[PDB]
Amino acid sequence: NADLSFLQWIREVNEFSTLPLPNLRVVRGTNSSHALRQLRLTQLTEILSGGVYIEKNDKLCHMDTIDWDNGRSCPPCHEVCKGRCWGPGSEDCQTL
Amino acid sequence: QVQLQESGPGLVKPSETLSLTCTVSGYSITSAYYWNWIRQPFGKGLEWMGYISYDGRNNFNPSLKNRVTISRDTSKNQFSLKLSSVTAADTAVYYCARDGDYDAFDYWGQGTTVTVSSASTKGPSVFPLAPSSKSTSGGTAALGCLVKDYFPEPVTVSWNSGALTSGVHTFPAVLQSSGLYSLSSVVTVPSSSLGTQTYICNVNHKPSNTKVDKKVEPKS
Amino acid sequence: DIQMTQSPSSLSASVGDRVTITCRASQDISNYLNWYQQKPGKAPKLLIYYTSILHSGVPSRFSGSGSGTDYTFTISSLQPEDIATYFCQQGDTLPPTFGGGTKLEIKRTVAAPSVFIFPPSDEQLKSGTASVVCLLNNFYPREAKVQWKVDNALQSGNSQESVTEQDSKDSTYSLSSTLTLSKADYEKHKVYACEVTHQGLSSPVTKSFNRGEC
Repeated sequence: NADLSFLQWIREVNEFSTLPLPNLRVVRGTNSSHALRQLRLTQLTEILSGGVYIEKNDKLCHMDTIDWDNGRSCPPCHEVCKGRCWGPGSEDCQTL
Repeated sequence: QVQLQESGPGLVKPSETLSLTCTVSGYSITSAYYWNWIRQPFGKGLEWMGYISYDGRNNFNPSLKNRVTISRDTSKNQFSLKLSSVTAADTAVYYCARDGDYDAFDYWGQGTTVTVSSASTKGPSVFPLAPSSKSTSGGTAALGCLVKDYFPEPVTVSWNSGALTSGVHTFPAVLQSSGLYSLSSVVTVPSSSLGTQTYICNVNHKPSNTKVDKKVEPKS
Repeated sequence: DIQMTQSPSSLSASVGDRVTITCRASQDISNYLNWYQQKPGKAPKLLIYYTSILHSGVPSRFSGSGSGTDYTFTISSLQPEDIATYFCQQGDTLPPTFGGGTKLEIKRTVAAPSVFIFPPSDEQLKSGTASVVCLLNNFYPREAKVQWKVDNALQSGNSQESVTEQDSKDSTYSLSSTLTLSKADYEKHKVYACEVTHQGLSSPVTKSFNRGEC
């Protein structure tokens, strides 16, 4: 919805559709008829402590199928992607 | 297996309220999905009234304000769309469809034709566009049914109850001078098959209760 | 507010050739763009969702591209089963508005229409007005002219024309011309003829029927 491209270069540590972040790999973390639908953390292989409390975004797809109430009508992951996907495409998988 | 299907009256006066009901025969309705209503004017694009989620929300598409309403029953899987005070511009094909987040529409149902005017239901008259041996093109001939003087646009024409569909041509209904419509549906068959295989046309008028199984035979 | 354009609009193209239908959004954000294929008289069917990603059961022939606003529906090798109207979509706002609809017509070779004539039925004589019908079948360039000859006289304003869409079997057209008569003026003439001109015909085709044998 807005211009937020100046964070794809963030590697270490809101009404729009996608939260693009394909270059963030390590985290330590010490109406609503048109909302966010894609958590774009494609290259996320080390969450350290889980601490995952993201819930009830009402449209967030591909969060139940990611192995570490959000979206109940979602498209399937790529069958080559074997059901661990951050998105609908082959390059949107997970490794853990 | 998910399937959607719509039912309702054909015509609606600009004083009354048009009601349409979408039912999901695939038994796929959960407290998960969004089910929405889509409009197609003849020779135009696709509008979109609104959806009803599992909880249920108010009207959408601010253009259709205080006119589009959606209801839920949860007993026999009914979603009723009501558009009130139709303004004669709603002569369109209506679709009930499913929803999601990425791929917006999945099955679309089938769609019902609604024409808004003050005219009354007239009902179809079916006449046989009979073949003959002089106008036929060699080993191939044509035979048809001409349906006449019906105002409600949706007319369903089938041949041999769907036994043959290849070679059938159902031209769009033509709007005659006196408000009513008419069309012809012609099938091209081999010339040896004219008198041996019996051709009957199925003309169904959903707004009325008219179902004509009219046989097409060569003129005597 | 919201607007959505499909550029090629009418589009001819032959069987087995790349076809690009360019979409646009007028919205800075439309990452989620879906491509539908609506056959004539049928409900729209999903082909592509979310830009590139193809939907289940859709042939891999169809593909999508584009990032910001300029989107592109590509067919690698068009086949006669693709003559449907191709629509766009967006998801970023409350209304999921579609495109204007890019009509795809296959540009096949030229075929001469086959012409048939059908006299009014004996039943409609009872109804008090008769209708003759002219049929043109399986001709590619939509363009065709049909004229009515009654006692070798041209009349206008009493005939209506309707034309089908491209069938998927051979990407051809069919046309029906109806000539409406009252009972008074139908019985006073002997011969009714249909003259058909098409760019694939060297000379106009004549199909006529007279009384007596009817």
